[PDB]
Amino acid sequence: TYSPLPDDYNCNVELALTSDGRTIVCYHPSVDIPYEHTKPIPR
Amino acid sequence: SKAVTRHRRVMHFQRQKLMAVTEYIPPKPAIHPSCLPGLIRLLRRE
Amino acid sequence: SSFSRAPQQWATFARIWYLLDGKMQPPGKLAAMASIRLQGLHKPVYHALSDCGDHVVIMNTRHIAFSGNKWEQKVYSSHTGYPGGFRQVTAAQLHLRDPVAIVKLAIYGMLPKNLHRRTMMERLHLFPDEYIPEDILKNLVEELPQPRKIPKRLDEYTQEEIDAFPRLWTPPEDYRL
Amino acid sequence: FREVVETTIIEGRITATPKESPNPPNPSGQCPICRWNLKHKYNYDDVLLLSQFIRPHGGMLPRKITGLCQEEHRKIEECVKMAHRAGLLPNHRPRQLNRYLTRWAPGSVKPIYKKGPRWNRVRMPVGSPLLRDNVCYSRTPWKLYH
Amino acid sequence: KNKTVLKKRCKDCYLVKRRGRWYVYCKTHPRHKQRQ
Amino acid sequence: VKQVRVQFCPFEKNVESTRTFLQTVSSEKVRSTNLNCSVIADVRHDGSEPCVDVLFGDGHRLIMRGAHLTALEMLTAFASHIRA
Amino acid sequence: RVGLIALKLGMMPLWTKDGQKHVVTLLQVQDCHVLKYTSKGKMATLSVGGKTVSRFRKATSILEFYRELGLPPKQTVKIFNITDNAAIKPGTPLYAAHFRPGQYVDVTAKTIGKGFQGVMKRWGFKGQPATHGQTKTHRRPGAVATGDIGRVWPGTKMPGKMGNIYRTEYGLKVWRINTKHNIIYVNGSVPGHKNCLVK
Amino acid sequence: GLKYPALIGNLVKCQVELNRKVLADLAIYEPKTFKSLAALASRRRHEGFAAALGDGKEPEGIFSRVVQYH
RNA sequence: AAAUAAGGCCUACUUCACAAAGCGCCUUCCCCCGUAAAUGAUAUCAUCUCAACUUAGAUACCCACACCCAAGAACAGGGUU
RNA sequence: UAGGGUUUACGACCUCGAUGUUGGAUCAGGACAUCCCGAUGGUGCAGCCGCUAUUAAAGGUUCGUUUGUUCAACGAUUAAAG
Ligand SMILES: [Mg+2]
Ligand SMILES: [Mg+2]
Ligand SMILES: [Mg+2]
Ligand SMILES: [Mg+2]
Ligand SMILES: [Mg+2]
Ligand SMILES: [Mg+2]
Ligand SMILES: [Mg+2]
Ligand SMILES: [Zn+2]
Ligand SMILES: [Zn+2]
Repeated sequence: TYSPLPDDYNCNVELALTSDGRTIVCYHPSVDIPYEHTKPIPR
Repeated sequence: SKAVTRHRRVMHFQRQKLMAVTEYIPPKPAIHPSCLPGLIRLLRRE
Repeated sequence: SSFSRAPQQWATFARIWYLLDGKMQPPGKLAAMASIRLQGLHKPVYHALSDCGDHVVIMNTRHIAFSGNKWEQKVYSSHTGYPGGFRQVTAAQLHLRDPVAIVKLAIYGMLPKNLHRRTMMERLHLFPDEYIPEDILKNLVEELPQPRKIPKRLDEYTQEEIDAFPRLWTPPEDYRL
Repeated sequence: FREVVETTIIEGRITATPKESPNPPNPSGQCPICRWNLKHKYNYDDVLLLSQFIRPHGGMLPRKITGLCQEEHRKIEECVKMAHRAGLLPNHRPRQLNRYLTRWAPGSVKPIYKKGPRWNRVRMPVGSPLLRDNVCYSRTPWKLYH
Repeated sequence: KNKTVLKKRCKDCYLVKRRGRWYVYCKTHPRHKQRQ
Repeated sequence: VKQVRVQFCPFEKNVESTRTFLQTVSSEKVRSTNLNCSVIADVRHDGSEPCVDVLFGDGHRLIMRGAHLTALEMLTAFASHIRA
Repeated sequence: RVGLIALKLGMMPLWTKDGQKHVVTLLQVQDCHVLKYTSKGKMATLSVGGKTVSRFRKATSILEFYRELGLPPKQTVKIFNITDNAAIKPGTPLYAAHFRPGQYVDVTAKTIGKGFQGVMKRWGFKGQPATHGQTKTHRRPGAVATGDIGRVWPGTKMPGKMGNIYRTEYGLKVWRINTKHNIIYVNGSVPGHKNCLVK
Repeated sequence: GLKYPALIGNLVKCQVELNRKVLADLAIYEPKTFKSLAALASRRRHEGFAAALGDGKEPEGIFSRVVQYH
């Protein structure tokens, strides 16, 4: 549930660690623009 | 200039630094005690 | 991502418009933020030769609040060409006669002292009231967080929070105040 | 809080009972601040604590009736002055511009037409000197002079 | 007058802070209106 | 500036407001202003002792009381009313 | 109210009932018509003309503007700062009857330009003496200003083009007016040479 | 949503030595990488604050605990 | 009513003439911070405020070839019915 | 105890392969430790004539006889000849 930064733009945040603790891993899936966060092309 | 002068001679940079670092630091009371806790016999006889 | 060469360049080197508001806030932090946004420092590709910047629009410049007693201390003086024209006007008088000058001079002095200062100033706009032209209004995009937090008077804390706050002492029941 | 009624007959009435909270947090103290643990955790923005020490018309209350300490009394007085100057007490008047964190009056400070050099610049006063022991919540000290 | 050490030679004198400085007014003897 | 009817007696809650009002400017010092005044008091049981019935020469009928009124405020009010 | 644009003919004296000489000027109100009207600048404005200049040595834009309206093209066009109350329609005349005696009316116009004059005639300097012991100093300006200051105070009195500029005169009483020839007799002199348009 | 001194300190307090040139290049051409780095820096800052407040006992920060060498 | 400094003029007066100049004539308008006063507390007296609030407390000129000129060294400007 | 470098010096630090030396003429820029026009407190202030302390420099600051001398004496002015 903890989140160091708000995952509402660019991508999410998921800091991971290996069993040996020697290499850090992450998972930053890109965020998709919702359908209700746009405007109709005026003409 | 001479050693002794009528006015206050400007001390050297290192001298001023040493004088400022060697200043007096009084204690810091964590609580301060400010916020902590004959003839009358003759009068009584009369 | 992809993005062709010319479109990607035009997008990464585009000019964005911002909006700032005063209303019981200091002018120093506002001018600093305006200069930071105009010089392009906020972007990761900041440089003078690149000529990167962003328009800054400030509204409600008449409700600026100074700290301490700067209203009767800060003297915005300016000497003219002819002799004896040494004008020494205070902050209160300058604001009463021109409410769109304090933040202007602040941002003029904050920006670097190069030839780009005039261009960065022209890129900025000011308005002493809520009325803003339609073009600028349509140009505005997003709204960065405000500087000050506003102290909030007693007529906004609601009765709930007031009752939640307990008392601290007991005046005599027969006190004439 | 009792009031003096007048109409010529001049009477009086008693109203508004104190009724303090039941269980204080830090009993066995002197001033209310020491009992509530707020010697260095309060400013001028929290007008809720300031309103409990101001007359109905804006005036101040004595120390013997409140029980605050001399230093605490002066601090509360300065905070009330700053709040009144900032316009945070519109319902406490005697009968254009915006200010806050002030120490002098608007009709007293003269315009600084001449400011000395860096080694003798007449800095402007900000805040108050009786609020230096407040928690900094940071690393840079309170800049009471610009 | 411009007196730094504001004295009170008379009994009716009293110190009061006014106009960014202290003054010494007196009704019975107004010969003490000093200035800082 | 005529006769005044001040009263006090151990009956109700004993408040020294009227006592202080009777023992103050009402002494011999200010009495020199009006020679034919002769302020008198009483000690009758009734209730609400501070019944200072100040009778003005013009016919104003000023009264001050009492159960929740100090002495300084009463004295200041009396002085203000006498000064017109 | 709207003003007039007359022509400074000449000057003549005029004695009052008290037996005293009082110089009076001449102002001929010729045509004087309104060109257009513009609402809110700081206040309403109105344009007024004067003499009738030939419509051959003018700009095409001016010719078109004056053709859209009646009358021929005028010489000058002085804009007056009038209020929103009085608003006369363009194309109306304004004779000398607009003003009446016993009224103070201001006048402004150019002045007899003396060209790039020297120093004395331009500012009234005393110059230098004739002898003891001048050799080439009689009308030149001596010192500029101080010595250490290696500059020159802007606006310092120096040789320049005297006159040939608009200057207004305040406080000029009117004595008599004419209706037939539309002449206005104003007290005191008036800036500008003879046969010169004045606002 | 971070500062340069605290960010650099948190990055140095994780055995992740990275010069400024690579950091700027990533921030310019890799916003997600810099976002993840800032998240890790904020996490390290919070862990250090919690440790200094409670002296650990006995978490020692899941991200802290440098890898010893010999 | 007179002068001071500034803005204009030759119709009366002069140097003088197809002009210009003064000795000759017309005009010149806004408060300035230094004080004295209601109402009350720290300091339930009293008290002008480096506490809250009230008293003596911008108007003006402007922004459509070629001949003569009161416009001008040229340039430029005004008129050429 | 604080401010002055305007008088007399004191030191010779670039300026003796050059900074032309005082008054007096036109022009004056600035500072107030303010002579006068504006406003106050006191006074050995019954009023003017006076004295003192604060602000205000937007303005004014004469005509002449002598000695080469700013300075130096004298006659008459205006509120003042700083
Ligand atoms: Mg001569
Ligand atoms: Mg000769
Ligand atoms: Mg030498
Ligand atoms: Mg030499
Ligand atoms: Mg030599
Ligand atoms: Mg040489
Ligand atoms: Mg002075
Ligand atoms: Zn305490
Ligand atoms: Zn006295």
